Amino acid sequence: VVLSFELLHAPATVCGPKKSTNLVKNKCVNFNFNGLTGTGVLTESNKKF
Amino acid sequence: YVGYLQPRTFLLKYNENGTITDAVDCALDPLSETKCTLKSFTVEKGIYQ
Ligand SMILES: *[C@@H]1O[C@H](CO)[C@@H](O)[C@H](O)[C@H]1NC(C)=O
Repeated sequence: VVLSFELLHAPATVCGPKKSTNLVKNKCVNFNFNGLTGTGVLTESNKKF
Repeated sequence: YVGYLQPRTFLLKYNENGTITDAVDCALDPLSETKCTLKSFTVEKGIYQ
């Protein structure tokens, strides 16, 4: 059985079993948003999505 | 109306709200090619390779 993975950036829709931790903002936290891993600080965004 | 797409490089302009308001087709004519090379919609007087 050959499992072919396609690793795109935005649309994941397939993630392994992991616990959804509560949101923490306004401090340096290593987030992981559908694989998007990076150290940063969370802030309210006012841009038109 | 029915048209056909082709592989073409484009220069897209994003506004403050992230909506495409203008675009340049690089292969349309030499002026658009110069705009693509300079990565700007405004080109000053001069000679550009
Ligand atoms: C962006 O959206 C805001 C929302 O009110 C608007 O005032 C502004 O004119 C928009 N800018 C555009 C569409 O370039």
